[PDB]
Amino acid sequence: QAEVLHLCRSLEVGTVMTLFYSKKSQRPERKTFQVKLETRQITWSRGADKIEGSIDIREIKEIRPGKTSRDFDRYQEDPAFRPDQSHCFVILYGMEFRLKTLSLQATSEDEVNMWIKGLTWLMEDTLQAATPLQIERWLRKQFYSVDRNREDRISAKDLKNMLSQVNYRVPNMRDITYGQFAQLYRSLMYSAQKTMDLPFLELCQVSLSEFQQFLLEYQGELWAVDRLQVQEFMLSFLRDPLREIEEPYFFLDELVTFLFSKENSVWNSQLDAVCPETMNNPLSHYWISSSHNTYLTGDQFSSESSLEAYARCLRMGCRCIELDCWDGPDGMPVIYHGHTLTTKIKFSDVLHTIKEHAFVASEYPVILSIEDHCSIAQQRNMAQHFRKVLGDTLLTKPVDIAADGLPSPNQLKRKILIKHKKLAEGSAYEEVPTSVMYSENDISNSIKNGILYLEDPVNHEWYPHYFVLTSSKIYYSEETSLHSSEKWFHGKLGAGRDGRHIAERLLTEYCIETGAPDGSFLVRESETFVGDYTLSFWRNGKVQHCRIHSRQDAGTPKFFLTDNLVFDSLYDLITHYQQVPLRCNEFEMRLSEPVPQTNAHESKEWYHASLTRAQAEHMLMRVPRDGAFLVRKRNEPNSYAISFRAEGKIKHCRVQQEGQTVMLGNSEFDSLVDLISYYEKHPLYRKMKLRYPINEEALEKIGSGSTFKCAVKALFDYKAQREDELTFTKSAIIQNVEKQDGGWWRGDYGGKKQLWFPSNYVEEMINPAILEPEREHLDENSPLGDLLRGVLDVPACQIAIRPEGKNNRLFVFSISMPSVAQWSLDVAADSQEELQDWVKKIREVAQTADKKIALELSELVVYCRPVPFDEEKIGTERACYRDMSSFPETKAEKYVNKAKGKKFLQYNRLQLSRIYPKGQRLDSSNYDPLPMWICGSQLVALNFQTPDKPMQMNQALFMAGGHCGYVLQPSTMRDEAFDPFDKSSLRGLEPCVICIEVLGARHLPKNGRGIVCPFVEIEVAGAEYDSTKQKTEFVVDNGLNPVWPAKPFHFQISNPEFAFLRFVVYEEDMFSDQNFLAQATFPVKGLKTGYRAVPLKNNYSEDLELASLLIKIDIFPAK
Ligand SMILES: O=P(O)(O)O[C@@H]1[C@H](O)[C@H](O)[C@@H](OP(=O)(O)O)[C@H](OP(=O)(O)O)[C@H]1O
Ligand SMILES: [Ca+2]
Ligand SMILES: [Ca+2]
Repeated sequence: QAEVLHLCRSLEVGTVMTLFYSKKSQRPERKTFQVKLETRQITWSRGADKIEGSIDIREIKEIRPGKTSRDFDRYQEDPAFRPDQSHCFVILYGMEFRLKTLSLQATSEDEVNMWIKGLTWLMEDTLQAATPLQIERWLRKQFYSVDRNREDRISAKDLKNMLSQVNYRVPNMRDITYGQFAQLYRSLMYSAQKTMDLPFLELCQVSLSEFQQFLLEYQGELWAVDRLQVQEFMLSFLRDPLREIEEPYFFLDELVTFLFSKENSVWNSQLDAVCPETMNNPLSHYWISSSHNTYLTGDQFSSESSLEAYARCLRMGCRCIELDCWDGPDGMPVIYHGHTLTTKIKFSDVLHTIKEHAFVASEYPVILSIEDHCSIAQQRNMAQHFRKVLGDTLLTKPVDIAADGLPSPNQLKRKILIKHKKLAEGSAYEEVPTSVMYSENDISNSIKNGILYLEDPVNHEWYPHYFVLTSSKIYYSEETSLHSSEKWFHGKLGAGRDGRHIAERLLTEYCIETGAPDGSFLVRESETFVGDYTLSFWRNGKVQHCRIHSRQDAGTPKFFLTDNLVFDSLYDLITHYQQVPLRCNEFEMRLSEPVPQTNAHESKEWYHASLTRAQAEHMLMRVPRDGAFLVRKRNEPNSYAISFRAEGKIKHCRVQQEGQTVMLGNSEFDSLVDLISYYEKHPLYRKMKLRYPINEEALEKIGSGSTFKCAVKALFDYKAQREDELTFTKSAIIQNVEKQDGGWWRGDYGGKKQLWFPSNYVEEMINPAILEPEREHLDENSPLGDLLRGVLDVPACQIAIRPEGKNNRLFVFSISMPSVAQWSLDVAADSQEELQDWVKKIREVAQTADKKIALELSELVVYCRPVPFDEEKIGTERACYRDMSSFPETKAEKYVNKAKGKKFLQYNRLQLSRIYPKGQRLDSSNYDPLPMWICGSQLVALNFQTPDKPMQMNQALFMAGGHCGYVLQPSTMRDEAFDPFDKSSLRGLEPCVICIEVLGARHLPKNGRGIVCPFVEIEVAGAEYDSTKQKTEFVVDNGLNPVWPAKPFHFQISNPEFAFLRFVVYEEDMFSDQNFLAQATFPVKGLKTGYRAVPLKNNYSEDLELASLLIKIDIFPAK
């Protein structure tokens, strides 16, 4: 305890260490680091002072000693950066699958040791800190993020902006210190929610006998019949040692804050411990947390394989992980997804990662699913490395030779098992006996896979697409992954008094609307003295003007106010008079705030001062890509619209300007220019960013880039003026046209070949390949899955290499189709060798019109022996509990339906089944695990890197047991009558009736710049007969503390042993779409009753800071 207070006190002082950026362009550099205790952040002051970096300690997942990091690996042979493991350590932090890393280089080995032990305690105390203290640190984090920390007092509009950044919009405007800021927060959170229906509930206070009456009458906490128990419960909440030495008391607002806190969670934390009693059934009786292609960080085709993903999965409590082993460059296999562009990591590194992390989250057994493409020698090296590195951790022999069933999880604690094909006794080949020429159309069975490039027909940039060639088709995806600068210089505003009036308007509106100081100013070009300038500044509610003289005399420039000092640049003049007063119109004034320009949009490619809705729509409908956009002024003042194309249709939204800001819905920006720049970087509508500014120039040049056998149409007659020129008549189609800049193209017409003609005497015929493909009847299950954009029928295509490339791409081929004149796609590869490979294989596809296993590795396979699935062995003496079978999603669906589900249940009570996603989910999306689980499948393998609903259900299921990774399947479903498609199979199992009312929410996260308009979807997920969804209405412009109207919900669950209660918070955005904000999913068996908090998670299932709902939940039958 004293050691902890000593430790924390030392790091708030600090330490200096070198930083290895997770960015390549950057070169390592040093800074000082410290732990602001009042907020629990790791801040790194750049140099002993200014604060330039920060990490929230609550996001730290691992503090790892050594140089084990990607950053470190980027400089491991550079001798300038070959540090020492003793001097290096790594913080892994974040709330997504791919954790962020802080890779640091210290000097002492007790320096690193204190930090590591400091953060370890800090991490644990921050995470379990009582909620009033977490709120208190959040309030400080918001505070130390504006002008406060300096003046120690923030403005009143700083508050408006900070509140909007935390999802709260005050109706209209209404300096403050932290104590007053925290007072305002607590008062706002309570006032905004005093309307919630709370029968139990002018800052009154609730006492001990009152809180005890609550816990008992409403919360069903029977322990609270002991008063001293509640006493501590209330003191475990407040955590103020003052006010403690008297009877505990809550204020009303502290009671409401309690109702929202993790201390009031709907989730019974008693189910967070392992129940060792439930860990004694055969392995086949457990749901086992399982990962598919564990090495991958992203999609299945081109993402990075990472050691870090193994560590993340095992630390999320995953127990069955997957290794895809291929022959490596040095006799040691590599791991990556075969036949793709995913990066390769080394088998040896993976094993050490697995060793280091397999039992941090759980003592329970780990299963390595080994997809093996290695030669016999590399299989031997694997077998040798498994045995050496894992030692007694590896399972090498059965637990019970006379058993008739798999061993229990308890019997396999701290064991790692190998799942791998096994030789028949005395054979050199697996007894493999399944004959299936139903070759799945996926990237495994394709002819060639790769990334190739396609010119965008609108901006003429090359973009990468995934290409897949099969034996008859090419599938391609959607695209993959001086003074004039100064704010105070406004240039020429007008040519006469119009410019003076514009300057007076700009300066006046700025000063009035912002309460700007005297001396606020702008500079413009002089309307009266050419080459000179005019300074305008605010003084006594009036605008003052003075001439700034300019002289190019004797070579160098000379700027000066009349009768005043001479300066070399306009910047120097202004910078000087912002520090000491000028004299102007007999007045003394120091320049202060620069007046910003407000109409920078007026010269942008996308801006149209005069344009109707109908004209904008006609313009954008000429553009065959989504993200075509323009901004138009509207007929009413201070009003604009964005017009943009999405899903082949045109949409519009109004942008209103209110003073020095602009608004789009509730999203506030500084200017139209800043607004558009924001939505070029972030999506505006669904996943659509603003990409192409549409004006006359852009429209003219659309689809103009073809090269292969191009035709053009003569617009006029042309008589050859030289012997190398073509002669032709109006409307003539000139063929095979070679296009070049400089005004002259080359083509065939009238018998003459490749003669020159004027470029602007023709229009280029349309290349239909530039148009969007019809995507409505496109194959849902191509090798590309949901990423598919287009299909080409190879026998109807022709291919030709362009030897000179095009558009700064050296390696280009052209696909055409003889029966569709002028249809052509130009396609670039990254290398001449890649180009040659694609061309030869495509052309070959067109001209068509029609495993040994090392004993040393085999010996390590004790259980989890893969055999072809034999439905007829189910229930007979021929079923071997050591044999297992794997099921690709689509095959598994054939067994988890009404017809075969009960027999799949029978199989799974004795033997393991592994389910994994279909090959076509190249995007690493996940299938629904519940229909697999409810038929007793144990190894339901999901892409852990993907933040979708299947992974949210996975982490929810394994919440029972605290993510130990094994959950005992309930006895009712290991009954032989249990049928997931027949609730009559359950017999008289008591059902469960849930009544819920969503009362309010706090600290909801944002989805962009606006303020969310949230609604809550409540779901029960189990068998089909139990599954249903309900939702609340959305509330307007509030994520910080919304409350919802009355809408009582009822759910009835016939099988509460396989049932999940799921809460999803959505926002209704301005386009009437519904966007995920947060979620919490629970097994129904762990639900408490009463007025309960619902602590909210992100889509990766990480705890959000403070975010929660308050519900009223009643469960029947009564406990
Ligand atoms: O890596 P991909 O492309 O997703 O390929 C499938 C997937 O990874 C499965 O997890 C794997 O299951 P099993 O090892 O459990 O069988 C299967 O192996 P298989 O070809 O040996 O059946 C692979 O085909
Ligand atoms: Ca695999
Ligand atoms: Ca990791």
